[PDB]
Amino acid sequence: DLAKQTKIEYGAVEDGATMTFFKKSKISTYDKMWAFMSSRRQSVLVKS
Amino acid sequence: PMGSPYRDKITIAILQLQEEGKLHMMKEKWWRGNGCPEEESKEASALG
Amino acid sequence: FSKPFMTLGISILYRKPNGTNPGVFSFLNPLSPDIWMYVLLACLGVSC
Amino acid sequence: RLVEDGKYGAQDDVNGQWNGMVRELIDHKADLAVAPLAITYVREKVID
Amino acid sequence: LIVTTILEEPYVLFKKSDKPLYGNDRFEGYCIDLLRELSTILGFTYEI
Ligand SMILES: CCCCCCCC/C=C/CCCCCCCC(=O)O[C@@H](COC(=O)CCCCCCCCCCCCCCC)COP(=O)([O-])OCC[N+](C)(C)C
Ligand SMILES: CCCCCCCC/C=C/CCCCCCCC(=O)O[C@@H](COC(=O)CCCCCCCCCCCCCCC)COP(=O)([O-])OCC[N+](C)(C)C
Ligand SMILES: *[C@@H]1O[C@H](CO)[C@@H](O[C@@H]2O[C@H](CO)[C@@H](O)[C@H](O)[C@H]2NC(C)=O)[C@H](O)[C@H]1NC(C)=O
Ligand SMILES: CC(C)CCC[C@@H](C)[C@H]1CC[C@H]2[C@@H]3CC=C4C[C@@H](O)CC[C@]4(C)[C@H]3CC[C@]12C
Ligand SMILES: O=S1(=O)NCN(C2CC2)c2ccc(F)cc21
Ligand SMILES: N[C@@H](CCC(=O)O)C(=O)O
Repeated sequence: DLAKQTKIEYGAVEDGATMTFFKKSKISTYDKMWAFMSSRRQSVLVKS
Repeated sequence: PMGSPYRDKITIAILQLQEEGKLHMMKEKWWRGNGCPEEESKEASALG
Repeated sequence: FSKPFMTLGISILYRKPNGTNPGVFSFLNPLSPDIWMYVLLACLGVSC
Repeated sequence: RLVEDGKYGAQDDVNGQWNGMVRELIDHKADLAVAPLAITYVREKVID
Repeated sequence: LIVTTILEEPYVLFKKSDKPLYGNDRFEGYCIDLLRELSTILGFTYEI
């Protein structure tokens, strides 16, 4: 549900395991999230 | 084009993808959007 | 790494939606506020 | 000319040869296969 | 293998990114994601 929407922005801590998880993921749902997160990387990926 | 060595090679290659379900996996990746909620979402009906 | 001292999992943190209470005039809700008038204008009308 | 061995077609993997109507096409006993012959991956390599 | 395609949602559409891309990485959607699978199977290089 969270991948198939653009109303709620979503990210994770940058330089963390969760960012590293979706970066090297090959699940079709989870690749959509990193396709989302990499575009507006300045906005949704917080520092802590 | 009208006579090519790539017609039969793609005809093999398309049939390989649909028995692996990958033509169905790619269609669900793009055509599935917001979910588009149904008319059975009543949740309240004050009689008027 | 050593061998783990705590088990993890990536998950989604998000706000709870507010459970707005059914306030104490809740039983007037199954009819529209003009229908309550229309019943009241009926029993003030049919009695006349 | 209805098919002799009553099958459609399958490659018996050990002694690998076709049967049914697929064997009627490869051996040129037939010229057409106007029948419920479903287009699959492993059939379209050996017949057209 | 110069591939002629046309921009239509959700088949072929430009990729949204903070940095403007150049070449085949400009395009995303269904049909180029099909064509990356056709290029993997048949083993050819393509220029959109
Ligand atoms: C079958 C019998 C019919 C009789 C005909 C008469 C019908 C005439 C009625 C006409 C309309 C009355 C109801 C208004 C419509 C409701 C919708 C609304 O928005 O109101 C809301 C405001 O709360 C109110 O202001 C309600 C009105 C208070 C007076 C209630 C008198 C009871 C009727 C006397 C009859 C007894 C004597 C009968 C004869 C001896 C109520 O909803 P709420 O809960 O406040 O939601 C917000 C809560 N929150 C803020 C926390 C989120
Ligand atoms: C012959 C034919 C007739 C001739 C024509 C005559 C002309 C008549 C024409 C009328 C036209 C209609 C005008 C009114 C419209 C109201 C609807 C509405 O939205 O407002 C509100 C109604 O909620 C109430 O507050 C209702 C008032 C209290 C209910 C008790 C009344 C009856 C009591 C018992 C009766 C005893 C029965 C005895 C039987 C013998 C609902 O919204 P709200 O959110 O609650 O708003 C809060 C407002 N407030 C802040 C001020 C509280
Ligand atoms: C629960 O969440 C918030 C908290 O009240 C409500 O939405 C916000 O409400 C504040 C005022 O309290 C407004 O300033 C914001 O603009 C509201 N934001 C949004 C997105 O609505 C919300 O309505 C509450 N209730 C529910 C059912 O979610
Ligand atoms: C006997 C009397 C006093 C009862 C109360 C008045 C009656 C006659 C009036 C008050 C409001 C009126 C309604 C107001 C709105 C509509 C919607 C319209 O699309 C059809 C008529 C209808 C449904 C009316 C029917 C008659 C009605 C119910
Ligand atoms: O037996 S372990 O190798 N070391 C101890 N722990 C835990 C403290 C929870 C866990 C937790 C999950 C495991 F899969 C293994 C272990
Ligand atoms: N706790 C994570 C970083 C935060 C995250 O990736 O969610 C880690 O140990 O790398």
